Amino acid sequence: PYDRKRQDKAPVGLKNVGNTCWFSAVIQSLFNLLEFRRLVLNYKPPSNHRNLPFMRELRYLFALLVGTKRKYVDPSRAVEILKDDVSEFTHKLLDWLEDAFQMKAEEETDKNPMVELFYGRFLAVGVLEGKKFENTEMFGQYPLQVNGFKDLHECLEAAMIEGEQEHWFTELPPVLTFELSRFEFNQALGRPEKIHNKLEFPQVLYLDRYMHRNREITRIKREEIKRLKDYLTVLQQRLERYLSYGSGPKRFPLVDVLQYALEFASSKPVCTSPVDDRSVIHKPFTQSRIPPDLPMHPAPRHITEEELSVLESCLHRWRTEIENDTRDLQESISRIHRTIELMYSDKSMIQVPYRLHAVLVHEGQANAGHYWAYIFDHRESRWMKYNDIAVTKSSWEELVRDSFGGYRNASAYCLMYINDKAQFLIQEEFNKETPLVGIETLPPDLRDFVEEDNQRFEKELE
Amino acid sequence: PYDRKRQDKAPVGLKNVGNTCWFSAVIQSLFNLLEFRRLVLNYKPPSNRNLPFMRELRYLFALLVGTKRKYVDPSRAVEILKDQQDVSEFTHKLLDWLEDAFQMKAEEETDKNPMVELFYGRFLAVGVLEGKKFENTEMFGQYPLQVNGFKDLHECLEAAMIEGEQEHWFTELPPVLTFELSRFEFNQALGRPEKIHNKLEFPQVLYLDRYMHRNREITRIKREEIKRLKDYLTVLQQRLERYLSYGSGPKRFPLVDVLQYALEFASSKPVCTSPVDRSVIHKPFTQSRIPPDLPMHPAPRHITEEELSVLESCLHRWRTEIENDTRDLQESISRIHRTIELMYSDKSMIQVPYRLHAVLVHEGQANAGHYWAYIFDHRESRWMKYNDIAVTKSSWEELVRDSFGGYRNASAYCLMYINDKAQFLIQEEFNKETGPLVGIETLPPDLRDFVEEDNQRFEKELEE
Amino acid sequence: PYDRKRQDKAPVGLKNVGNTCWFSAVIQSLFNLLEFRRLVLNYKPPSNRNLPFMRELRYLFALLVGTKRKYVDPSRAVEILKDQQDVSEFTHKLLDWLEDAFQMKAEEETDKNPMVELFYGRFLAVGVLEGKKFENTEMFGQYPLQVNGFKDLHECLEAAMIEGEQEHWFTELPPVLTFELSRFEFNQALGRPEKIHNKLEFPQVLYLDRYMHRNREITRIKREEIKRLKDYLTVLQQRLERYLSYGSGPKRFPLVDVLQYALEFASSKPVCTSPVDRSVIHKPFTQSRIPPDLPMHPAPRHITEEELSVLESCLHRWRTEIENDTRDLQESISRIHRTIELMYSDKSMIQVPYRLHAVLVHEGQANAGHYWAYIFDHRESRWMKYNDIAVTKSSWEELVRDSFGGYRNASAYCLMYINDKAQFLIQEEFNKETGPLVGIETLPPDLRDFVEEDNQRFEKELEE
Amino acid sequence: PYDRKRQDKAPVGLKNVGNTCWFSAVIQSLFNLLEFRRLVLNYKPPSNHRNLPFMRELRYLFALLVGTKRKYVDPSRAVEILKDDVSEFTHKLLDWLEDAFQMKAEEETDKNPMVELFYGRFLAVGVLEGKKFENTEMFGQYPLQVNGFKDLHECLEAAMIEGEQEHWFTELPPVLTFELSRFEFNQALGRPEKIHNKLEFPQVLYLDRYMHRNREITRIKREEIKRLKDYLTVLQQRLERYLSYGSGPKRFPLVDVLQYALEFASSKPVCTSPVDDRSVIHKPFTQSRIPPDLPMHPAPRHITEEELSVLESCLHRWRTEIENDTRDLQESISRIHRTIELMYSDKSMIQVPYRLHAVLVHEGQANAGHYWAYIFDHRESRWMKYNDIAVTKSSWEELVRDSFGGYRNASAYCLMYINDKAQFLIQEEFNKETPLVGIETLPPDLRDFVEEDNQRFEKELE
Repeated sequence: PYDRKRQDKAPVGLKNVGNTCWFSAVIQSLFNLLEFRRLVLNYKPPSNHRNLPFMRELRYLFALLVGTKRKYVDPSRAVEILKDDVSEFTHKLLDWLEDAFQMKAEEETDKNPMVELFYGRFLAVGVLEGKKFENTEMFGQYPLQVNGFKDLHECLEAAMIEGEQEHWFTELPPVLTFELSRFEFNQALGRPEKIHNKLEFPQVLYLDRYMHRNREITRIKREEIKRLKDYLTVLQQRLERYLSYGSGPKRFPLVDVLQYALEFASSKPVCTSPVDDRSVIHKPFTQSRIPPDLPMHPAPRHITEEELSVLESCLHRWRTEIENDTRDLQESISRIHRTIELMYSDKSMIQVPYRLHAVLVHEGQANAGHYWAYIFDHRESRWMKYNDIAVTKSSWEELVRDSFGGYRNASAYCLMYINDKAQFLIQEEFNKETPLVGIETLPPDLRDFVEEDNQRFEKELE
Repeated sequence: PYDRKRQDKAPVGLKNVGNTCWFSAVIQSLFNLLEFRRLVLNYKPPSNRNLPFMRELRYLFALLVGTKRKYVDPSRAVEILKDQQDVSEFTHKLLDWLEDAFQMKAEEETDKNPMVELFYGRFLAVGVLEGKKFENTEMFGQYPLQVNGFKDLHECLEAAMIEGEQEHWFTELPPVLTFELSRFEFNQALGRPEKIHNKLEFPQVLYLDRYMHRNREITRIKREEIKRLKDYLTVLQQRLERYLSYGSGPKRFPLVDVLQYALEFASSKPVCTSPVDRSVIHKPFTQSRIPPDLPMHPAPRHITEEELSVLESCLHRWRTEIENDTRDLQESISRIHRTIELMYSDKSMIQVPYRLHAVLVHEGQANAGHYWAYIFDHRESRWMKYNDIAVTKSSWEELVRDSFGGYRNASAYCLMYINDKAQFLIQEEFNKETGPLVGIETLPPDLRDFVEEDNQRFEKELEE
Repeated sequence: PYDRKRQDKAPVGLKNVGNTCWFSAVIQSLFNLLEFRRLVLNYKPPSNRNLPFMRELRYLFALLVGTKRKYVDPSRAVEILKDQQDVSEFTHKLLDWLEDAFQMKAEEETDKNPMVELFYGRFLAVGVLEGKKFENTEMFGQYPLQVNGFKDLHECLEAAMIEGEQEHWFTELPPVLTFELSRFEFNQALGRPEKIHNKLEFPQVLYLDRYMHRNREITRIKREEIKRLKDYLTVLQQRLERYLSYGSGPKRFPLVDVLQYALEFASSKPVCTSPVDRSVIHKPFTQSRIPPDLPMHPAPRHITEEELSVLESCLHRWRTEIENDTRDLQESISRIHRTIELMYSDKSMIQVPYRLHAVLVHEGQANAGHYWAYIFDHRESRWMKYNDIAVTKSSWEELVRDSFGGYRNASAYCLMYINDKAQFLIQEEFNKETGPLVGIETLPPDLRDFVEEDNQRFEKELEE
Repeated sequence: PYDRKRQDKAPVGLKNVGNTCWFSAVIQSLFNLLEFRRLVLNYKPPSNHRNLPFMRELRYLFALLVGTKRKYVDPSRAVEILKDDVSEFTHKLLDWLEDAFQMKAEEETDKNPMVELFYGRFLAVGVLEGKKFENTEMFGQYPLQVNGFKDLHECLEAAMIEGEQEHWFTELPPVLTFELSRFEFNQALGRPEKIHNKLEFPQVLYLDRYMHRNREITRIKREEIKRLKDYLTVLQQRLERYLSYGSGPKRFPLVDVLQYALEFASSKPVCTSPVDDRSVIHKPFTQSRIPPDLPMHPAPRHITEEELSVLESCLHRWRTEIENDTRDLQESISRIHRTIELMYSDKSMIQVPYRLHAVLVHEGQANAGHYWAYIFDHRESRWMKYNDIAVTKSSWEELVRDSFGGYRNASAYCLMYINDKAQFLIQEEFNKETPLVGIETLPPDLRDFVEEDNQRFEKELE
């Protein structure tokens, strides 16, 4: 009808019903992985228990979003089916999908596609009882705590050390889902609050450092940064001694105090006590309106001339010494920061790259708040903001604004990377008359469904 | 009837109906003036729009004087004033009706409304606009004032009467003096007229001896003085700032601090190489746990021991001089402030006191906001917050918390002072049998019967 | 001789020689204790390093008692203490010499130095380290204290005596009680031990009834209480902060403010199109110069009049509820604070007063800084700042300005209290002819002749 | 001797004697213009009065700086000669040079090179007496006041309007010297102080807008920005109404107050009165450690259910409306700023470009402070910091740090641009055996001087 149409070659919106905004985010992100909807659109329950109605509804939904000419579709049928908190709410959906696909596998020798896609394996090391510890687990979504961390690697390197037992990556799923937990108990409020420390994550993540293959050097490098950090702090402490220099409560840069004392000393002395009161052509390097150097009250009274040379010598040589000291300390600090940055930049460490595919963001109170998600359109190679009906050509800058941290009252609660060395997640199969060719990516039952809905919409337009 | 009765010997509240919060403030403030209530209750129109409103108002007054219910309703009377509706005009119409009605009560000689005597007076002018002299007297009911950039009410009044270098002068002042305080000033950063929230101090008792023509010469002799004094004072302030914010560059520091810091930097032990690197009973005056004297890193590399004495001498004597200069300038500035405060403190200038009777306060946007009032209970000698139903034994501290501004969203938009040299405004006259007001006995018999009928109906309403 | 004489009946200053600013503070503070001066001036070594220093010290005392010069020089005596030099030890050595010398004045029975009685006492312990009990008594001259994160001196003493969940208890206390206040704490941001500049309040009079073993049961019963009380109080504070800093996001605002602002936003008139675009005598209660009611731009586009009453009702009742909640919680918190203050206020706990006699204060780096002292003149009942030559009638306000900290670079490093239940520390004994100390007549004849010779020499020095 | 040698192909330092730092700055900048030292090194006083000794000393100095193997030379002989405040001190030097070259011209028909290089002509318009005003002047160094100005063009456009008479450029010297005056009377101090507002200037300056040729449109454009500015402010005022919205003294963003009120309303109601008190596998999109939604004290007590839908509808629709309003206002403001930026970007306005050659900077008190200067080495195309002896390979970033404004207690007091369409200022003449070839750029007397000094230095090295 009026502005309800879907623009050509544009993403389909999801209707929000009863605060279902979280469902739209997770569903639009999972649909966007091409491999996943090729995996679920080609799904018929084997004839050979509540997973099947929801699953069929989800499949019908996927076809509608994929093929409809409507700006947005309604997930209400599928949303109502998931009946049995938002965490466990998503958990039930995922559980249903993994077990429903579990049923589909037949014959062979007793793996499900989804556990391939979202799960892997990781190691362990001895606990503090004097006994070595070795174990492996599925670790589907890796949780992370954003307590005083600046980037994602600080977060991971802390979430994997867990006391001086360290985990290590053995098997990596093609899609890697990180959780970012902003909830920390606030004493000043006496309630668990979402901390608003900004956390940086990159568009592409090199996971080579956290896998066991290179383990030998990573700690052999980790230790080093520790040493380096135990060095770096020293400099900082020394440098602050130059920037915040003072006996008492108020501290000023030492160069400033030296310069100001020298200016006071060289100021014209005032023996008198306080509280006793056409166009001119210009030379190229002359200073106009230079104020007359009459005495002002702050200058010293006695001013021995012999001493003045002492004061100038002492203070200027010391000020130059201090300037060079500070510049050397800052150069050293900067180069240490540089080495720490790029010590993982060697070619052996850049072998495994995971590209960011989705970020799910949440605003408001913990129990109830708005949810939306940024995803990557690979064809146009553009970021897209999905928020219920609205799907917009967002940019990585609006992405960083909403998702990163203490910007504009928002936070990213989940990151979804995909491996770049395995492109089958985005690949589309040959149509054989030219690939995915849109609507013709679905089996005939969905085809007739979407065509009937589109003809109904054409009648509705009048 | 449950928790709706009036506690014994307590003021009564006014029901808030259709945003009557402003009307409750104005009415409670005017009623608590005892002379006014006595003027209103003793009022009969000569049988031979104001008359309906006025009878409803006198009935309201009798009710609120003698009721047993915790709050009465002005709905009947408030409905009578019919013409984001403007409240200033609405407030004006009640006044206008009242003193026109009291004006209608004239007999004998043509001249003498009681009201105009109570709330208006007259004041002088002068003329310098065309070099032509100007002398005029006007009526100045409720003198307006602007609070922009003013600390106390005296500053505000001086500015409100100078009005360009034509000065006004007080000649006749009513016993009830009403000052308007207008904070509405156009904010450029918003393109809208905002209520500026500068704190404005007013006293519990105001002496206007400076402002009447009787002492006009002296105030003019004295005002000029403070100007000179002020023009002098700023000089000191300027120089004092030089000591407190001393620096060539963008960051400025107290000069004594820079001297002490530099000196103790020179005193520190030179450090080379830059960046590269039971219970012990205590003596009565011993420092405990002092840090060692290891040469820290920020210190001069080479110090001539002979030149260090030069440095100590000069910096110590300079720091002492600066300390003495700053303390002298501060004593001088404090002295000037004290003289400016006490300038009008002499006996000749302390003879017309005006006690603060009420203040009317506002909270919110100009067009639509909340209103309440603070009124002095003279018998118990306590401030009382009148806000709709709620009548409370407030304190002058909560007064300044709401009235002054800069505190929450509260502002004081009107100040009603009463003169102290005539207490007939608060006199309750005398009843011979009691050996004074004796509360409810003041009202006439018609109001008396009314209040008793309401009281008996409330009795019936209580039982259940 | 020009402006170097002592004004009549005035204290004398001490010359600063080779950084003796600390020595002047300690010496003026100890001398002004009258009992101490009387003990020192009446001292003869038994003829039958401390003896030279001590005679020089008694000569210094006599000079400064009876001189006519504005300041005497401790250079002779200060030179005697020979061993960025440490001052804590330097201060210790003088004490040590003094009470060893006074210890040498024993006759008859083996036991009883006057000094140790004056500056030391004894205190209990308890033991929980190994589950094994511990009871011990030590001598605790000049009890040390740490000022880290403490508001008053009672907090400081409680912390300095709990020392882990082993608590100390006072059994014998000297009439002169010296507390050390150590601000030296390692600053991580600088890698250096810095003097933390938290303000620390101390009173002019200290009641230690809580700290002696006599009332140990009750303080233990009461301390636990405040803990509970404190543990309760924080709860309220937590909840109160929720009202004052209410927000899901990074920016938090008072909840009453958000409610009022949102309500008055809904009240505003809807504005469409977004971005695209004589003297008038005043009535007594009229708003003047109110801004017009033009619909400004930030306002809801479409408002259902029926739903606006819902909105007004809910937001007004919620704002009133929040106001009452906040005022109730604030009254409760204030109540708890008052009870914690008055907990020790009962008569049983107010019986051992200690008047603040002196405070020794420091300014600058730990190793090298400036020292001066504040000492009470009991006769004139006024605080007096003793700083080298300069002796001034300071006030307790300048005291708190220098001693408390957080003010300039000043810190208070030692507190010397004296007991009030025995005034023999300030008694001047009696002279029969005068019908008391009568100033200089206290000193013995040798010191007397000395002071008179100096005075006559000063007479000769004056003439010119 | 020890570290006094000059590195090969490196700039020569100037010795500081008696606070001559300003002299080093001005002299090193004037020497750097190639044309100028080709103009003064080829100078002999005509045999045919104090200008000549100083001039010869300056010429000998130039040869020494140009040819010496010493790290730095002493200008003391030349500095002492200028005897007769720093403004007038520079004025005397310039005056001496202009008149000394004035003498050199012979025959012809009664122009001096220096007045060509540093001076030009500008126009005027009627004063406020009802009478038209037309005039022209030499205007050597154009003064400028940096009172509340962000860039150099705001400064120039204000210094040329001078009341609603406007100046206009008729003749432009190849080198253009601007003065930046930071001195303004400070009432809080009662003394003239150097204001520390940062002022931006560009590496290249298009002067096409301030010349008379295009005058007709420049005002025709100036007026427009005025209109645009008189429009732009409106939006800003409107936008602040959204960002700082409040009755009283404390004002918060309106979106924040709406969101917070909605959260409070939807919070669980508390009828009770205040102050009355292995590793688990993770679902990919589940939120771990979500805090339990137990009541907290701030929630409302009565909560009519019917009204709650009212509150949600009202507040969320209003919050979305406000968000869209603010985004539209910000888009409009940004595009207006863009048009104002690039309205002078048309090709007709980019015809005249002046490249920055030097900036002279000063720190400290007005009467006496340190002076140094940044210049452009065109051969290496690198910025260089000249500060007495030290000549260093500075960068435009250290340039912006010291020179621009309220960074690190420094200010630029003079700008020296050179025209780019006239490169003869940097061109060097053909040596004819290969151009300037360094030392061989000077006449033989200077040649023998520098060679003798270099041999003396070689003897001195031992």
